[PDB]
Amino acid sequence: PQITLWKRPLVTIKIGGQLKEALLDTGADDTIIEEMSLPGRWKPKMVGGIGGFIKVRQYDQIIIEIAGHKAIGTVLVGPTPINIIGRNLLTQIGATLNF
Amino acid sequence: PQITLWKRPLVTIKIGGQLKEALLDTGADDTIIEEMSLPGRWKPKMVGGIGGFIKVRQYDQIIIEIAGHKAIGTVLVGPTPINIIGRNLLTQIGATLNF
Ligand SMILES: CC(C)CN(C[C@@H](O)[C@H](Cc1ccccc1)NC(=O)O[C@H]1CO[C@H]2OCC[C@H]21)S(=O)(=O)c1ccc(N)cc1
Repeated sequence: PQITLWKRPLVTIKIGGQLKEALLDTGADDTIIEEMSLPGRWKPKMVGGIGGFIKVRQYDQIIIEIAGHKAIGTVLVGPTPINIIGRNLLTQIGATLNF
Repeated sequence: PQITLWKRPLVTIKIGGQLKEALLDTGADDTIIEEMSLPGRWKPKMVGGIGGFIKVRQYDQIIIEIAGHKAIGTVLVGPTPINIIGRNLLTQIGATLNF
């Protein structure tokens, strides 16, 4: 589809069998999801945003469906104000910015 | 132009007579620029994101040239780690997310 930006570009994602809302975020290098249980071992990571750094748990090879598109990659889990789909997964679904 | 997301989508902008590099950021509601001087009255505001909130100065009706495209809108000035072009100005240049 072709999404305009007059409103927040929110889509529905499915992760761990649950439906959630997430933001298509070209400004995020990484995909960050609010606290939840994901399978496997996690690794530590520090993520810097607009108001400082937060510590997150990094999970790899996670399966996630984004607006009907399947992606398999790294997902960070931490205290984010909203679920964010970053470039690492946007590239897998073939997203581009056009103007 | 059609921008891929393998790397950060950085473009050249001209604001307040100065040339700067900025991120085309679909996850940002508003445009936030690093500390600089702009003419006009301004209002204080608090913007929140990952890591917490920061205090900024809100300037209205500011003219920015994004990748050679003229646009006008609110610009926030504050201690952001990078210059961000948000949805308020992406809409003006006709930017869309496609996949
Ligand atoms: C958290 C989102 C809802 C909003 N953020 C925009 C977002 O695109 C930022 C924009 C951004 C980009 C770089 C530095 C600071 C902020 N990215 C970000 O926080 O990404 C983090 C996770 O991936 C990592 O790679 C980028 C930093 C990490 S935001 O910077 O806090 C923001 C909030 C309000 C406005 N008006 C404009 C921007």
